[PDB]
Amino acid sequence: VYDAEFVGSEREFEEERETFLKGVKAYDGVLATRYLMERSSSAKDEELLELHQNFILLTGSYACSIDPTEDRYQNVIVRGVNFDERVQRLSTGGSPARYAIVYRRGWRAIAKALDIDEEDVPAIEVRAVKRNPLQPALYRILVRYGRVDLMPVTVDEVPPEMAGEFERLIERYDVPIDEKEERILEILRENPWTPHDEIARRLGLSVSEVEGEKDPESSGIYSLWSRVVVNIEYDERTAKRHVKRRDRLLEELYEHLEELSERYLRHPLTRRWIVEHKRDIMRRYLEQRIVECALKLQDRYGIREDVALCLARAFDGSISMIATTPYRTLKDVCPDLTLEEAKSVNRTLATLIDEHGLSPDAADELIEHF
Repeated sequence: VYDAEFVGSEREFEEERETFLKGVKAYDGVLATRYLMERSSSAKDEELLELHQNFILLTGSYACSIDPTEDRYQNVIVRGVNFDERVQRLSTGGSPARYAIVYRRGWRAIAKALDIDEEDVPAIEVRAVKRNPLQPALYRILVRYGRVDLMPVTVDEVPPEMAGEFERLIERYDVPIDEKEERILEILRENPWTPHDEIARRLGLSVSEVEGEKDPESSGIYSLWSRVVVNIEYDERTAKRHVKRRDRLLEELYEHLEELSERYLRHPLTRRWIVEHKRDIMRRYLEQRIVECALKLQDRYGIREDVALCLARAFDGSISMIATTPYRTLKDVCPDLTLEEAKSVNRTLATLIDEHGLSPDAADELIEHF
């Protein structure tokens, strides 16, 4: 289930909606730009890319403004888990709403708390990896801690130490780093935009072990960045300049899109055209996401072709969702899955059975109920 009720006031309600709607508009810009990029290699053009990344920045910016008093929502569930209690028992607390939205399809709970009915499938996602102008993990953490100040609004504003030189920021604050984090940092030094599953696979870890809790007291890359960000004192002044700047940026970015679109496709890409082909566009990305995932499962995890496509389909092309799923669920939706296959893609499963001697069932509910 996906759910959340609005407990804020009426003034706060129409602020949220207004923040959400602008975010939805920003993320549509990400979808539209990606559609263009994948229509020639000559397109995959730095102007386009930069326009794409400015959209990622604005989506991220609005996303940071959600629940600014950190008390406007309650009972926030994303795929069953209750993010309220979770966020309560974390040293640094925070907004369960913003916490949610960093998860894939987490926006649905906030979608139901407000009554977003303007365009269908009103997604806001803040999970871009390979084209994100920021160090991806940091980008997500900024959203979690609602750092409107720190989140850049244009690509040219993006400081090196928040992208390819991310380590400078970590080191510029006097933050401790455990052994597991050092190993993770070593991979991001080669390529800061390495996906987390790929980092996991290489280090012999699970995605959760790589990520850690989005709190300084945990261990992992989310944890490390949480540790950094809470020692960066807030700059209410820059938050103001950002918040006041962006609505106009957003509009020129769309105008940029229409103009620049003509260089590739004969039917110009308008704001209206994006709203009216919302479904088909995402269906397009879901297809790619499924093909890639099947390809990855077969080649990188050694999974037979039929089963790969089966899992790829059941979990809408998200390997991290496959990896963190219980064997029982995995096997229900893909009858022919073998245990070795499941262990090959679920490190937690593998670590519980192999190193700890548990049965499938016992690992399965450790996996569910952490």
